[PDB]
Amino acid sequence: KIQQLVQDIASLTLLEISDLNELLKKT
Amino acid sequence: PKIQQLVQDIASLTLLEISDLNELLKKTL
Amino acid sequence: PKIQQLVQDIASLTLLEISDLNELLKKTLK
Amino acid sequence: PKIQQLVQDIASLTLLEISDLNELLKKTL
Amino acid sequence: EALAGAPLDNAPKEYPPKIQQLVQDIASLTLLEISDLNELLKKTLK
Amino acid sequence: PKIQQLVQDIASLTLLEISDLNELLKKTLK
Amino acid sequence: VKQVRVQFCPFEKNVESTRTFLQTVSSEKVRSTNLNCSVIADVREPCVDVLFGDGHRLIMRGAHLTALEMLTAFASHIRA
Amino acid sequence: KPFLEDSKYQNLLPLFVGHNMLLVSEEPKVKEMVRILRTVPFLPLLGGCIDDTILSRQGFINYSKLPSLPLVQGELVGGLTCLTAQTHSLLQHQPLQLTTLLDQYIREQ
Repeated sequence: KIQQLVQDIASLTLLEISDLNELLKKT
Repeated sequence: PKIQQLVQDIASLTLLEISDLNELLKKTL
Repeated sequence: PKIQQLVQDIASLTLLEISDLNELLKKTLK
Repeated sequence: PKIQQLVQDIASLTLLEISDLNELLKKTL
Repeated sequence: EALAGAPLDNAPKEYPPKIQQLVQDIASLTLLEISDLNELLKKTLK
Repeated sequence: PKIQQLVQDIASLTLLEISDLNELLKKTLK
Repeated sequence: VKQVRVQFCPFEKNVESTRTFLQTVSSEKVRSTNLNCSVIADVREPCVDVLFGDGHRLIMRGAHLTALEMLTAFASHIRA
Repeated sequence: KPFLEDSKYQNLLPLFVGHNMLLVSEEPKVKEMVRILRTVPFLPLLGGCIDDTILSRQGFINYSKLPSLPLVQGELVGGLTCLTAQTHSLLQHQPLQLTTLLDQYIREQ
């Protein structure tokens, strides 16, 4: 579900975001 | 919800699917 | 409050909850 | 915590206190 | 009347009382006080 | 202190005094 | 006879010896003749440096010097 | 001497020893004054006052670079609110950061 994926990003906290965009940079 | 599935989805999904994702991000965020 | 406590509190907050922080801070100070 | 409580804490804190908060946020994030 | 400005060129930027005391007061004052100050400044000029 | 007193003091200062005020904020902050 | 540089501090304690020496050497009647020589004044105890082409550094402290005494010493060195 | 003894300007008495002249205007064209001074090296400037503020040459040279007053008055408010703007930007960039990374992923694909 497109909205569910957006909601997962929206509801996810800042600390785990420091693991989100950094992994994107690595890949 | 986990970190791993979001990272994989961003790269894996096609160009058109990601374009739809950006539009509703602006209004929510 | 505390300098370190405020920083870690913001990190725990969800993105929508952070969005409420921006508008409340904006109206107080402008 | 509480959304409005954090806003009041930032307003109560002095200017150099705010600068320390931003610096710590970048290291954490 | 002696203005007594410019203490020394070769010196660590000394702060003449009246023009710098105000800098310290603003820093010590909270954002709520600053918020009203900013709004009044905006009313006077933009 | 007084909101009105501080605001009028800022406007009363000349451009050279205003420039001195602006630069003093920069190095104290950041 | 090559270069002269003078440092005086009206910001600090004021001494008129070097100060008066300035208008003595900033005259056209001396500047036109000494076209080779270059004069520069600096504003910040006063210092006078004369850089001769003959490998001489005339260093003078204009604090406890007389107005004309400054000139006499300079004259004795340049004329030789 | 007698005036400088009892006036708004009192600290210029040591400055006013010997022959001296004054540049007077109604506009603070300090740049123009210093510009025409650089032409003749020997000629010194002892300082004085500009806009009722007493200062010497070393202060006057750095002052020569100055924009219009109203925009600096606005920049005062800008600098005061700079901390608030920095906090808002640090709060708001991370959703924008995720959106921009998704856009960059689109561009790569």
